[PDB]
Order: sequence, then structure tokens, then C-alpha cells
Amino acid sequence: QGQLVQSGATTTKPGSSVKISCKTSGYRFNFYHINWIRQTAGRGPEWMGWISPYSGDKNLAPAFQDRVNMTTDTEVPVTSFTSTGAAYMEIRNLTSDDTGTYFCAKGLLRDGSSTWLPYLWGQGTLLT
Amino acid sequence: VLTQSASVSGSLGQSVTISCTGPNSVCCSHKSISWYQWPPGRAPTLIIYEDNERAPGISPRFSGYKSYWSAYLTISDLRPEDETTYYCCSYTHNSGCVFGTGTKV
Amino acid sequence: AVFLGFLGAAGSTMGAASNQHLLKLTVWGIKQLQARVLAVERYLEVQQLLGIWGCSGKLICCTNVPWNSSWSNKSLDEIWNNMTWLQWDKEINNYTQLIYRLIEESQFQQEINEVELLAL
Amino acid sequence: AVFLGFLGAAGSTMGAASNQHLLKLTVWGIKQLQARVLAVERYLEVQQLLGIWGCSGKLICCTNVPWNSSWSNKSLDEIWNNMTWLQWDKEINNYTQLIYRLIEESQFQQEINEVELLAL
Amino acid sequence: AVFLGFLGAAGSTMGAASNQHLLKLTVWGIKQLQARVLAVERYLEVQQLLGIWGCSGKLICCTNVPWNSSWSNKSLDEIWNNMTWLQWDKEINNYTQLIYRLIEESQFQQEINEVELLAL
Ligand SMILES: *[C@@H]1O[C@H](CO)[C@@H](O[C@@H]2O[C@H](CO)[C@@H](O[C@@H]3O[C@H](CO[C@H]4O[C@H](CO)[C@@H](O)[C@H](O[C@H]5O[C@H](CO)[C@@H](O)[C@H](O)[C@@H]5O)[C@@H]4O)[C@@H](O)[C@H](O[C@H]4O[C@H](CO)[C@@H](O)[C@H](O)[C@@H]4O)[C@@H]3O)[C@H](O)[C@H]2NC(C)=O)[C@H](O)[C@H]1NC(C)=O
Repeated sequence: QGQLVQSGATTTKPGSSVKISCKTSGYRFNFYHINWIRQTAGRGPEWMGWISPYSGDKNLAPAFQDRVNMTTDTEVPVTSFTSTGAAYMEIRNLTSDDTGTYFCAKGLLRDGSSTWLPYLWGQGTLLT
Repeated sequence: VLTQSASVSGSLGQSVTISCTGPNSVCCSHKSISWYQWPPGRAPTLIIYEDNERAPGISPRFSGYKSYWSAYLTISDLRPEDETTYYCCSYTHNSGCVFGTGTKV
Repeated sequence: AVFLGFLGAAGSTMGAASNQHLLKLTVWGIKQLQARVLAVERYLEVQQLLGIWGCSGKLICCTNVPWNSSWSNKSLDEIWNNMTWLQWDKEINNYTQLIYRLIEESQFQQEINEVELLAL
Repeated sequence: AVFLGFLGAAGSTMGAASNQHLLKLTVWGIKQLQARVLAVERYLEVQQLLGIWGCSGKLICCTNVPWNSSWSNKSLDEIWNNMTWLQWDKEINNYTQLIYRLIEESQFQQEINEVELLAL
Repeated sequence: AVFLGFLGAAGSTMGAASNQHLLKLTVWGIKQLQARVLAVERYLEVQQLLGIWGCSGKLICCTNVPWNSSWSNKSLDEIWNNMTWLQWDKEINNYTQLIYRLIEESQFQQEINEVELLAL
């Protein structure tokens, strides 16, 4: 189960630095990576990066190496295996090329070869 | 940098095969290949991870394969709802998905 | 007394966790006496299952009872690389009594096949 | 507590049978306490013979002591297809202490032959 | 209760030695009760080390931990044909806790190599 509701579809103008939220429910927020992948209108789907809500470790794409700031606040425990965390992501020198729908997805597993694979996607926030 | 099939399609009862190949920096005999059923703009779906492993809940019709230079995605026994787009990932254990050009059906 | 180090990896995945004398009947003496009896009772309670399943002296013993998929439909990547031993128990706690009886008889039928094998 | 199902075939042939907390020293509490101690004592009493004979975790263990015909002169059809485990004990109850000492040393001499074998 | 015959060769070399019911809380009853509990406690205290080292039901079990010469520098003729088990303990009593942890993990790593071996 689980649902990763995203922020609002707010659109600004070039030069801005919009922040996109992604709060989770129904699963252990610290047990899986969070992942952000956009779908540019004039490009193929582009993977941006994942961060570990537990270790606090980040790994992003070269096209977003010094352009994206993504963070996560700690989880609010609900039961032994349910938490309510949140994931935020910003962009630096945003232009009209970054126009498109943005997604947040959680990791596939918590060990092995495909640990961080974006398995459970959110809802999507439409940008400029 | 990761090319796929231009386009393919079939009828209810047959099967397809969406290719996914590329240069030595993205494919294949040293990276894992995953497959997503991704309708454009909407919430996608993980259908295959690391070459041929099926995600939980996936019907046993989505069979995967990977030779030393290309990975295939067979969608045997087609359904009306299978007609969307498909992209393939290129990833290891400590990296990121390198998506492909996509292939509609 | 023994160790709670097993418990170190209670939140880790199943693949990571697995990888003086004189008696005086004072209020503390009776308290400390039952703790001594309650230890050897709970210890042998587990240790007799390991013996009757043909697994005494073993930490990980493979059996011969096939995995009936009705007990769990999850993948080997969904179990050993996702679930923790604490939550995996809650999912399978219905069939634990049904599984403990199969391992009990798989050992019993293995014993009679050995008494026929070593007779040659 | 364990099982009296073993006892189901007490009249069957030998071949068929083989094939809350808090302590209170009330009159019932002292009664129920010794029952708990008398169980683990009688249990390990048998379980240490199985261990010292090299048969821990086993239900049927074959040994290396030959059957001295002076213990019983009956045939294998007269034993496993006729006598019951209850009456077979009465016939052999004289040599049970004489047999338990041979199985005890057959295991002991097997241990020193293994420490010489695995040294190669 | 068991035997003090092991103790027969307490001065021999290491190579020679190795080769009714009802409870009543009277002063004697409480005395005889703890003796019964103190026996099963000290018995399982040793018997759980043998089990966790993969040596249950064994008198002499060979391990896989090499002999670190810093524990003792003596020769095999200086040990098994000279020292007695009573005095050999005093020489090595410092590393006994350091050795008991290696035999404990040599068994643990042997168990995971078997679960990978029997999977073929
Ligand atoms: C508590 O619960 C959490 C979450 O459930 C557990 O954290 C997860 O552990 C698993 C398994 O250990 C992790 O999966 C691994 O992911 C790594 C990816 O990290 C690598 O890449 C980073 C970016 O490139 C890099 O910085 C890392 O390098 C070091 O730096 C960080 C800094 O914090 C440090 O924390 C790291 O530990 C590194 O020392 C790192 O190299 C990946 O490498 C792993 O793949 C290998 O291992 C698997 C076997 O496990 C094998 O199959 C692969 O083929 C490959 O050999 C593996 O995928 C996961 O990322 C963790 N985080 C999550 C899921 O969010 C935590 O372990 C639990 N702790 C306890 C005590 O229970």
C-alpha cells in the first residue's frame, strides 16, 4: 500500500525556484528511498535523483548536479510499520525548458541490486 | 542515448516485443534493465525489474529477456488496456535510471 | 544471561538479520527462584522443537517440506530484502502451527528411510 | 504438555507402533511448582542418554554394538510382528542396564576414531 | 547422579584422560529443591555452548578455528603426553573466553555456507 500525495500544480516564470512537496502515508518513510523523475514536454522522461530518508545520502543526475536541492524532514510514527514523512525538492536557475509534470516515487526494496528503483509513484505536480 | 523500438502493435491474442539497446556505456551485460508501463503524463507502473524479475502483482504475461547487447519485453496475450507507452531503465545498485526513447503500442 | 544481541537487527531485513547460593523464601528469593525455573522451561520449550524436527545443534537447518504458496505469495526479493523477521511473523502466524506439524513428520519419515538404508 | 499420542499404539506390534506467572507457596502453588521441576528433570534424564549415545535430535538411531543373542533368542518376525513395546520391555528389562553401557562406549570409541580420521 | 568417573584420571596426562515425591518446604526440602534446580541450570549452562558451537551429542568435536600460537607455544608432545587437563586449564584460562567466541562464529559461518551449498 501507501500513497505519496504531492504538492500543488503551481507555475511561476523563468528565474524562479519553486519547491515541490511529497508527503507519504501508510508505510515506513525511513525504510525506502524517495525519487524524483520529471517528464519534459520536449524530452524523454528524465531521472533527477534519490535521497535516503534514513541515511541522509543523496545522488542526483549530472544535468541537475548543482541545480536541485531536495530534502526530507523526519517521519511521524503512526504504528510499528507506518510513518508520515515528507519530501521537498527545489530547482535553481529554472527556465522554460523545465516545463512539465514532475513526479515523486518511493524505492522498490530496502536491500539488493534494485533498492532505490522508483516503484510507487505519486500524483504529479504540473509546473510552468 | 538509449534507443528502443520505433513503434509496434498487435491484436488481442498475439504478442509483441519492444527492444531496448544502446552503446557500451548504457547497455547491457553490466547493467540492470527495468520496464515501465508509463501512460504519458499519468502515474506509471513498474512491470519488470533487473532484466526479467516481475514486480508484485504483475500478470505472468509480461516476460523479460536480456541478451549481451539488448533487452526485450514480451507482452504476450494482449489486452485492450495494454495500449500505452513503454520505457526501459538502465541502472546498477548505486546509480540512476537512464531512460530510453520510448515505444508505443 | 544469554544474549539480546540477536535482537540487534530487529528492524533490519530478513536477509540482514539472518546474516551466591542458599535458597531463602523471601519475597525476592521466591521471585528469583521462578525466574530460574521460567528460564529453563522456556529454553527447552524451543529446544525440544529443534530436536524433534531433526535440527538440534543447528542455527539454520534446511528441511524437506515444500513451500505451499498459500502460506505466502511474496517473492524471495519481497521477503529477504524487504520484510523484517518481526513483521514476517505476523503475516505467517496463522500457518505456523500448520507448518510446525509438517517439519515434525518430515523428520519422522526421514528416520524410517534411514533405518532401511543403513540395513544394506 | 507434550504428547500422549505416542501412547496410541500401546497394544500394537513393535513394527506398527514404531512406524499466569507469579509464584505463591499455596498448597496448589507448591504442588504445581514441583510438577514443573519434575518435568524438566525426567526430560533431561532421558535426553542425556540420547546425547551420550550420539543420538541427540534422533528418533531412531542405529548403533554399532552387535545383538548378543543371550539378550533374546526370538526371530525378527517374532519381535516386530508379534510383541508389543510394552511386553518386549519386560522380557529384556534385565539386560537394559547392560546394553545401555555398550551403546555408551560404542559412541566413545567412535569419537576417537573420528579425531584420528579427520586429522588427514 | 551422573558420574564422577570422568574424574578418575585427574592426575593423568591429557592424552590418557581423554582416551519419593511431594515437596515440603522444610529446611531439608528447600535444601534438596535448590540442588535439583542448581543441577539442571549448570547442566544446560554447558550444554548450550555445545549446541551453539555445533557439537551437541558429541564428546570430541573438531572445529575450523586455527590454533593461534599466542594461546600456547608448547609442543604436541609437551601437551598430550605431559600436562594434565587440570593444569592445562590454568595456563590457557586467559584465552578461554577469547576462544569460545571463535568457535561460536566458526559454526555460524558454517551454517550460511551450508544453506548456499544445499541450494544446488
Ligand atoms: C535501516 O533501514 C534502512 C532503510 O530500510 C537501511 O538502509 C538501506 O540499506 C540497504 C542495504 O544496506 C541499502 O541498499 C544499498 O544501497 C547502496 C547505495 O548506496 C551507495 O551509493 C551511494 C550513492 O552513490 C554512496 O554514497 C554510498 O556510499 C557510502 O556512503 C553512504 C553515506 O551515508 C553510506 O551510508 C553508505 O553505507 C556507503 O558506505 C553507497 O555506496 C548500494 O551500494 C547497495 O548495493 C550493494 O549491496 C547489495 C546487498 O545489500 C547488493 O545486492 C548490490 O548488488 C550491491 O553490491 C544496496 O543497494 C539502502 O540504500 C539503504 N537505504 C534505504 C533503503 O533508504 C539500513 O541498512 C537499516 N539499518 C539497520 C541497522 O537495520
